[PDB]
Parts: sequence; C-alpha cells; structure tokens
Amino acid sequence: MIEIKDKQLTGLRFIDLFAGLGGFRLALESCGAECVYSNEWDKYAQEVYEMNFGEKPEGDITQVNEKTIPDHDILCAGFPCQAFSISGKQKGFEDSRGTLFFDIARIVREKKPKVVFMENVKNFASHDNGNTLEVVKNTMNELDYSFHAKVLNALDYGIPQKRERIYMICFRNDLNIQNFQFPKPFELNTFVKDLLLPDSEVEHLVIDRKDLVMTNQEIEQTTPKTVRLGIVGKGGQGERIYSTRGIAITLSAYGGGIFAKTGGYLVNGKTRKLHPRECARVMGYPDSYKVHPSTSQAYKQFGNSVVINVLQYIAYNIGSSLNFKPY
DNA sequence: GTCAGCGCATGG
DNA sequence: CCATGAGCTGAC
Ligand SMILES: Nc1ncnc2c1ncn2[C@@H]1O[C@H](CSCC[C@H](N)C(=O)O)[C@@H](O)[C@H]1O
Repeated sequence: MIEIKDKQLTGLRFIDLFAGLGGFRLALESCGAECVYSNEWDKYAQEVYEMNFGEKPEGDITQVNEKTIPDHDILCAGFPCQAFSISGKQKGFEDSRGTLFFDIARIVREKKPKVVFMENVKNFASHDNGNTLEVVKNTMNELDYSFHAKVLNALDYGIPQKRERIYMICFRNDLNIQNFQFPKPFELNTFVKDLLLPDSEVEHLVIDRKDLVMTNQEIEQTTPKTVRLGIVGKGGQGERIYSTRGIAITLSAYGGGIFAKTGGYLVNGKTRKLHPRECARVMGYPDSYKVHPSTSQAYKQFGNSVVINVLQYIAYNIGSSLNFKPY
C-alpha cells in the first residue's frame, strides 16, 4: 500500500460488509476514518480478521435486522461475484449468491448513509445485455442517490497485475456533490520480478513436468502486459506459464490446474507457482499483515480480495469532494 | 475438508 | 483467427 499524508477522512465512521480479509478497512483507516461494525460468515475468514484487527465479525447478513446496525457515514461492500463472473455459469439474479445486492438496498433505506462504496468484477457491467447494471442504477436513484461508475485496471496504478474491476460510488442527493472524479493513471515501475522471495524459501513450490512445451523465448526488457512463454497439458486454466518480466494474471479463489489459483512462472530456469506472501504483495498488502496458518485457505482469501492501492486513491478523492464547502 | 483436469463466453 | 477469467465438478 501507499502512504497518505493528508488524512482527508478524519472523523467519519463506516461499516465493513462481506469483510473478507479487511481490504476495505486498511484503505479507509489509512485516511483517518473509523470502523464501527463488520460482517463476514466464513469460519476461517473470521479467524484472520480477529488475528489482525482484534474483533470477530457478525455472521449471516441475510438474517440480521437492519435496525440493529449502528449509525454510519459510509457503507462499504464487495458483494459475491460467482453469479456474474465470466469464468462461471452466468446465472445472475436466479442464483442464491446473486441476490446479495438487495440486502444492501434494504440496509440503505434505513440508515440513509452519506456515501455507498461498492465494487465487483468487469463482466458485471456487461451481464445480461447491460440489464443488471441498470437495475442497480435505478434502485440507487430511487433511494435518492447519484450513481457514478467506472472500470479500472490495476496495472495503471502501481501494482503489476492485470486485474479489471468496476467501481460504484454513490452520494446522497442533498449533499449536492458535483466534483467527484476517478483517479488519473500513471506509468508502471514495478514488475513481478521485484516482489519475489529468495530461492531458498520457495524451493517446495517447484514443479518439473515432462509435458512442458515452450512456445516463446524469454524476453530481455520489461513491459506492462502478460507475456506467455509456455504451456502444459492442454493449456487450460492453471496450465499456462508466464514471464516474470511482465505482469501477473488475475488471482482466483476456486480455480484448478496444476498451477492452481496463481498460475505458473519461469523463475531462474525453473517453473513454480507463487507463495502466499508473494500473493499478498501483488494485491498491495504490507509485509506486516499476518496470513492464515493454513496455506490452502490463504490462497482462497487473497483471490477473493481487493487491491489496496486502487482503493486508497479513490478514498482520498471521496473525502476531497466532501470537504469542499465554500461560502 | 483438499486436489487437479476441464470447457466455454467474451473481447478482440 | 487468438488469448483470457475474485469458476465447476468429481475424486478421495
Ligand atoms: N450471506 C453472507 N453473509 C456474510 N458474508 C457472506 C455471505 N455470503 C458471502 N459472504 C462473504 O462475502 C465475501 C465476498 S468477497 C469480499 C472480500 C473483501 N472485499 C476483502 O477485502 O477481502 C466472502 O468473504 C464471502 O464469504
């Protein structure tokens, strides 16, 4: 993550819904805001959260009375993506994991917060011929909010990963905010090769397969794009090998392949997958964030998360707009 | 609960 | 034509 000197959000309160690892909390606390409630149902996600932050999040959001929830200024939520992702079956609102949005709307109507900050995958914007995005937009307008949305690739904001998400920001209509803007891009100066651990710590992750086929030669100069060097098996998900001189592919949570969830990379003559700590780094997490003791769950957790840096830049801008109140 | 072979929509 | 994806499904 990056360091913020001008703490634009001091004094405001927020809630962490679908908490996961607490990615929304790190970003917002770095700007001076305060957390007053959290909710996450996964047994193991709850353990890591407690380890790092010191409190257990409440359970199942679908059976919590919206009036119990504390008064807050910003609502944060990165709702489930399985029913909308391009890697799934695309069942949308007919999937029991696709209706979560409406519990958000339910909470919103009661607490009427100042800002609503949501985020999902790129295909969310195109699903069902744009109908799904329309439904979210109209419900927000009807509740008296303005809707601002955009798709941002992580490689444009300092982190070496091709990870495209859609961000949705909503301000209550009586605040009359007319100057919010999505952050401007810059040049990338860090590559996969700058975050790797020493060879002695990652020896156990090596894989020597006899069906390895090199289709491209290693490159000699860095570039901001995924460079594919080879394949194993039929070249499906988890069977593709890339260069450490380019950028990483999107990390996932339920993926397969011999190089499951992270993909394979050509490191010093060898082919291996990433270590959990190296995953933390490509997601923007600091080396002081304690990871889960079980390697298996650690990978799933990081693949469901958000990239800190992008959230930080957007949070600064939300505060700047709120603080501009001239005579 | 963990592991790995897979098969298709989307966007050029 | 060619490359990708906060996935699915069945095995133990
Ligand atoms: N009904 C429900 N109640 C609470 N949490 C739920 C839920 N259904 C799914 N979830 C949780 O929603 C999360 C979706 S992914 C969100 C990750 C989070 N932004 C982070 O910073 O890491 C997962 O942790 C999932 O277990």
